[PDB]
Amino acid sequence: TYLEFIQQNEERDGVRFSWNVWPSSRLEATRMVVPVAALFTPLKERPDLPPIQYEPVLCSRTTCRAVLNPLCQVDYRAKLWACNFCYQRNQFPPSYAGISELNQPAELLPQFSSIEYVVLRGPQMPLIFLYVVDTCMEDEDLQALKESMQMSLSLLPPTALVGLITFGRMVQVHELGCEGISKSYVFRGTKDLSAKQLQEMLGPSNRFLQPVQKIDMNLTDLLGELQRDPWPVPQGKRPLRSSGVALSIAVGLLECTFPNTGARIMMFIGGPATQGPGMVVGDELKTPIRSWHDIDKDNAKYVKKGTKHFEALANRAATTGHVIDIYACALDQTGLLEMKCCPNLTGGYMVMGDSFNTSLFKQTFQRVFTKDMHGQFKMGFGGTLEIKTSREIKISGAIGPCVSLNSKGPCVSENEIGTGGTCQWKICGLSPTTTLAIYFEVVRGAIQFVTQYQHSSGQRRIRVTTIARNWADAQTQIQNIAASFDQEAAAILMARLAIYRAETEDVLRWLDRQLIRLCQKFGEYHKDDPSSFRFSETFSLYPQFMFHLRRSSFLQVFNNSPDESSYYRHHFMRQDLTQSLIMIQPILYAYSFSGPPEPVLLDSSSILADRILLMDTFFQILIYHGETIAQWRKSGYQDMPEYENFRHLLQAPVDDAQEILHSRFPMPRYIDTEHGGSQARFLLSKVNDVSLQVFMDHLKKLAVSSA
Amino acid sequence: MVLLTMIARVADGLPLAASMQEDDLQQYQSQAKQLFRKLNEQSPTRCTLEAGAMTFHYIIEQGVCYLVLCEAAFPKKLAFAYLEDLHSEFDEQHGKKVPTVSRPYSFIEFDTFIQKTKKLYIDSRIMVANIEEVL
Amino acid sequence: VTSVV
Amino acid sequence: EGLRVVNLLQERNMLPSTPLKPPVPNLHEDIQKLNCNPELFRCTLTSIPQTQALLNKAKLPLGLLLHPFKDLVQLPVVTSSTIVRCRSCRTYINPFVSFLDQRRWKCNLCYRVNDVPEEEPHRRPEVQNATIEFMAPSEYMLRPPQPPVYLFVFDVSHNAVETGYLNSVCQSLLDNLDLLPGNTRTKIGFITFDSTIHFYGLQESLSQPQMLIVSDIEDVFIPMPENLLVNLNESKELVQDLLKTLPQMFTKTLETQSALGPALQAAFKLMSPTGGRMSVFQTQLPTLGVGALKPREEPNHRSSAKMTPSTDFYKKLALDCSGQQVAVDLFLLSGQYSDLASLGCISRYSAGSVYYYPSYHHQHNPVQVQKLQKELQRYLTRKIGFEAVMRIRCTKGLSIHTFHGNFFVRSTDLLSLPNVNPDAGYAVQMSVEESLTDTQLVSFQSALLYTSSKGERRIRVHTLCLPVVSTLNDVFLGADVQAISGLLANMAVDRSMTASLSDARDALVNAVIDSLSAYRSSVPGLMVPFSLRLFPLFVLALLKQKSFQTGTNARLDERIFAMCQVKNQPLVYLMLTTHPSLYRVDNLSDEGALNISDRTIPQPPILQLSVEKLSRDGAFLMDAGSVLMLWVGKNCTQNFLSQVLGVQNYASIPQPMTDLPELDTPESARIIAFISWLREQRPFFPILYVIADESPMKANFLQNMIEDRTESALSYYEFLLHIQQQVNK
Ligand SMILES: [Zn+2]
Ligand SMILES: [Zn+2]
Repeated sequence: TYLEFIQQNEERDGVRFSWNVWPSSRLEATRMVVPVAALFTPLKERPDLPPIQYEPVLCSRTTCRAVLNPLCQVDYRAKLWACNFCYQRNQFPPSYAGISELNQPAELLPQFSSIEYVVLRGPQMPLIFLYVVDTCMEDEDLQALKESMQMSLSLLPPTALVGLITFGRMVQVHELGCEGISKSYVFRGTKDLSAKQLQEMLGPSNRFLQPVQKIDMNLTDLLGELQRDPWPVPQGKRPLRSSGVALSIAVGLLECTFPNTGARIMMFIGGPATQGPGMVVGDELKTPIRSWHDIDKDNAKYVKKGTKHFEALANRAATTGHVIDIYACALDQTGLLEMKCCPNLTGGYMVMGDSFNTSLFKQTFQRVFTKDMHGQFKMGFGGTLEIKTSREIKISGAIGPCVSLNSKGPCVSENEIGTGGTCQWKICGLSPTTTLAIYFEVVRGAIQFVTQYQHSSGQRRIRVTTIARNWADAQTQIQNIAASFDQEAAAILMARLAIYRAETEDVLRWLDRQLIRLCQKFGEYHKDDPSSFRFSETFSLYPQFMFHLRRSSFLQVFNNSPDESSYYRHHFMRQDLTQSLIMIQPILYAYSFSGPPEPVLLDSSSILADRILLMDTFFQILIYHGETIAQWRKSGYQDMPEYENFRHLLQAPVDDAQEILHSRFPMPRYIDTEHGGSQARFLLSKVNDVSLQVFMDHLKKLAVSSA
Repeated sequence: MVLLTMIARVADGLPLAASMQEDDLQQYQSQAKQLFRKLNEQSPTRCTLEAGAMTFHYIIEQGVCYLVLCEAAFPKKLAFAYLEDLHSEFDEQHGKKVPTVSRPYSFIEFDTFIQKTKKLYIDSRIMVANIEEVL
Repeated sequence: VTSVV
Repeated sequence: EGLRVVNLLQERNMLPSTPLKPPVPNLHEDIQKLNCNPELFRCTLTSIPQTQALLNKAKLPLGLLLHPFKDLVQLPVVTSSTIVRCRSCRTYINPFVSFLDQRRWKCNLCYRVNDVPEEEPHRRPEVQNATIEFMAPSEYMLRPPQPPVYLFVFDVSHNAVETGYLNSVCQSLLDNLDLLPGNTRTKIGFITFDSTIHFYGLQESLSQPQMLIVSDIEDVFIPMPENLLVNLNESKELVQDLLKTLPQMFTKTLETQSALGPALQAAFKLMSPTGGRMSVFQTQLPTLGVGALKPREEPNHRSSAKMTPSTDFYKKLALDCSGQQVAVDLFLLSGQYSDLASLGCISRYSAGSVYYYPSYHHQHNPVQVQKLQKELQRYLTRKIGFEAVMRIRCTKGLSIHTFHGNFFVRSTDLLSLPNVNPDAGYAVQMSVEESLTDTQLVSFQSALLYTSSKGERRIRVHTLCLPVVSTLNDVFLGADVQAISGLLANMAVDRSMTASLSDARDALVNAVIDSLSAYRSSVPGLMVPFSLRLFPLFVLALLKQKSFQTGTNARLDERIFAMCQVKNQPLVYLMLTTHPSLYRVDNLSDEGALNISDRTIPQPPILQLSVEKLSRDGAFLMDAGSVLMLWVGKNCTQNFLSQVLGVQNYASIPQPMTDLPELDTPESARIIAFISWLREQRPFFPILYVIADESPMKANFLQNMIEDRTESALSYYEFLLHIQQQVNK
């Protein structure tokens, strides 16, 4: 079963290809409508593989150096193995002299196509956490932020290093643990500093980065005593908030102290940057923060200059190997658009809300520090992804949270896509859900993913995934290829390409031309007869995924603020397939007396009066009460013991909502609305050129017409 | 915004208490002393005077004038509420000693209450005339 | 600077 | 008295055994009984020469020395609704005006007739007191009276931490926190600095003070708007906790460089909005940032007279402080060269004062430890005036042309005094611009407008009246030898900076030559008038003082600090330092001022400063003003050792002896009575050390024997012989 094949391969290898049978010829490789690409999850969790405390065995060929994998032909009599990439024959290392057929190494068993090694040779480096705290916010917001930071401090490993940087009009770098005084280095938030300058001005641990077990008591007291920025805010003015200099001072601090080691720069902002490099809006309250409409008419003089400042900090932190998180809570826009490259280039998180004093932010912030079945954070640091392919395969590029290492080889393709021109990428921060998208090109086929990263325990680890897909038989080329089409993976991989072009500017024109092309090659139709058009079960859902994608908030940036568009795209560019489909096409469940909860179509015809709907959009959990149920619930029938069945109906969507309102890392916003309610708009906009029915008729007309 | 504050006996313009922090001041402290000289028993008890980019506000209670200067963009509603807080406190503490003192600034130590009241207004967290006509 | 002293 | 002529070669014992009293101006009995106290205001020539030509013939400098803010026994305070002043030259009505129509008074400085306001007018206190204080009205102030603001700036480099000065300074502040002049408006702040600049925030809402490090040395700023300069009354507990914590913060410091300049720039910005007193404590050469100073090699006894500031940074900064009513006091506790010749400018031009503690160390130098403690006690508790201007007026025809002291001379001879302290002395040189043929009396009036520590504008006015004479003899008969010596020392200091030390020394010798040669050409030996019988003695003492001495092992900062004292101390302490009083104190007896109720107070005779007047069989006390040194002879009597020193033999007198014991012997009671009497006559507590033993390698006691010859200077007799050779050349 091809579905069982796709399911078991993502469970084992954390990968999903657009095509599982690849073009064996050059004539069919160029003619592929959707490129051969892979949704790859390097640190995907699975039912307990034993970590292999072995140095990975390598092909003794200079260029290749691939890892011993189940595709290698072995010879247990002659103690030799042949590399499946370069055909080199290798001798086994001394520690493998005793291997036999009835007791062979794990990396050769097919169940271990994806496997993790532990490299224990150097002394382990402590983790590093740098708090960068805005003080230009209301007391209730700041007090809640202080408590959230104090809570996170009680979760950190005893050996991890911590430092504190607070900012407002000035930037303060706190020297922790000084006794009886508590000193800090104050800098103007008006000019930037380089790492070198900051090192000379400031003069394994530091004065500024101390181990938790040595400093957790003093830091807890310091975080407790943090107060507002002492500088008054005159009437009709915004506070002077030097976000750009504070972030650059945090980046420069770690750059000259612990370069090339896992560190987390966690920045908490309560508003936009109003002073200094990186400025997003002026200090005049009469001037609103720029909107998307303000962007398209050149009425935003801070955007391009502010974006450039944070792109320089993003590449600085990513070259050094450090992570940048942005936790932004305010009632107005905060500038995520200009700062998005810091958590995007690094593997950092982007959390946005209305206020730090909510369950939404507090619960989202503590899920950052979720541990696994050993008390260890689900974080990885300094991830180096290296992809080794067969000679017939070349890597076009990657789209996702990563940076290029600019390493060359015969696996690099001239056609670069996203972050291309390399067979190596650095991912400063990965989680078990981090999902990259690697686009390939043809010029059993094999590809090997080698991800070296620093575990939250400090252990150096190497995850090796080796997959193989069949070359299409020449006598049944396009038929075997058509049967191996992953319509869900291809939609997300094409969506990744579409979002990347809009965010680096029409994109809908490219998305339509490929949908129509895919219909003509893999559909069934008589010429100039739209009603004759059919799609096999393999392709039937692709147009619907394409309909919701082109109308989504990922490509229709208006009706949202620029910060919201950058937040939505940020999380889509990192998620696996399952969550990505939910973003593009929210799932809808229906609740009524006439049966158990059932999934229903995202169309206005699903909005019934005697039904409760639960819509999950990934960012939102929405419960809609129909007009009949709304009146029944406004009446008071629930409290009466006669209608305990009406209690089940009102609590059934709430219960199902609670479960997913805990696993999701960016905790979704919860909405309890009904017919006539204001918040019912979110359901009416995701639901229903115009409608899907009209959209399909237009597609069939063009598919059966010109090529 | 920012300002200057003065308390003076209306009869002779004798200064009673003030408060000034620069880091100009000379042109508007002079204009303030002109007003104190002009004010008498027939002057309006509550007034606002326009000084271009700056704006004076005063009240007169018990022969004592409470004057404040601020940039023209400071809320007129808050300028008079600041003068009432000073007047109620000053009249309570020294209201009965005012018509007897003869030294200038016989209540310098009222500086303390002024600046602590002042900081509760320049932090968001009746009549109108021209000062140049009156002078 | 000028003074009355 | 004495119109008699004196031959200095046959006397040689000219120094009187009793203290020198200032000359009485030859005025009418009723005019003189109102004259200003000569400790506050005195002239080099009590008989003013009528013309400039007569003044030039006398070859003596004409000038005034004044101590205007001196602590007084009684001060008449006039609170009049109007200050009566002359309509033309703004002279305050004073006892030396002329009433004619009884409703009209004639100004004694410009002769303009004025009208007396409806407010026996000659019985008014303004006409009965030469020294008086006025309450100033609103026209005498540019802004509301400023509060008291005390900012303390401490060097915390590695050298400074090693000296341990920070401990006693913080302890003195704690002990004297309630004695700081001021009321509830008093503000206080603190800054430490090394290679960076450290502020200190003090809020009752926080567990502990906050140290805010400004590291941008090229671009200093104020890190916090509030809570750096805090109200002392409210935040008393917060200030006290900081003074107890500061000495413990920099114990293991490795910072060796000091950015004094940028720290003073930051301290200036912090005090700019209000003004006040800045107390700077520095221990080494500034070597980092603006105001850095190059090292210099110290001179030895071998280098000739081959002084000035190395930069104008601290002079410019001092002028910026003066404009914002900020005075800067400098405490230099350096063990090596620190270029005081450049650092002193921060205090000269801001009306501050400098204090020098050479080789200060908490363990190794106990004398400087106690000297700093006593000077800090006076410095923190004495009265203070803020944002002060002083004007000095004199009768038409007389013109001040050169000012001396710590201030900034504004246009039209206004003296800007960001602070005024009761221990400061000033000097002025004048000339006869128009012949005084009209009058027979001329007056001099100093007016000090200032803000008291209670926020009250006040004017202190002193008026001096002197007669005018027209003969050379009358000029000489009225000469004040001490005042002339003081003015010449201030002129020789300026000559050192302007020309050289050689020219300064020569002009001091030439002033004695030219004065007595002019006296000679208007009458065998060396003939001087009675009033100038000590003129060569005091000038010789001036030339052997640390300010002008030559062939000594004196170091750069020592000499500059000696000149800073010449420019800043009152006349009496310049005389006490230059020519200390020497007494024999092992044989005291009660012919003393035994009048003071229950105390006897011996009055031993003053001795001439020569080793010939000493004796190995006794003990001698030297009052140098700021210090008392009790030298004990090697063959001293057993009575003095056991009954005064509390010691059984000369060998067991402790090497550094910080003071005498108060034993239960009548000999001890006599010497404690005599020392207590000396100290009550001044306010900076002079430390007494008896450590001057024949072998304590600290017998610089002998350096004050200014009459004896040395390997690099003349004796008093040799000096007299050189004067006579040049007088009749
Ligand atoms: Zn190989
Ligand atoms: Zn006159």
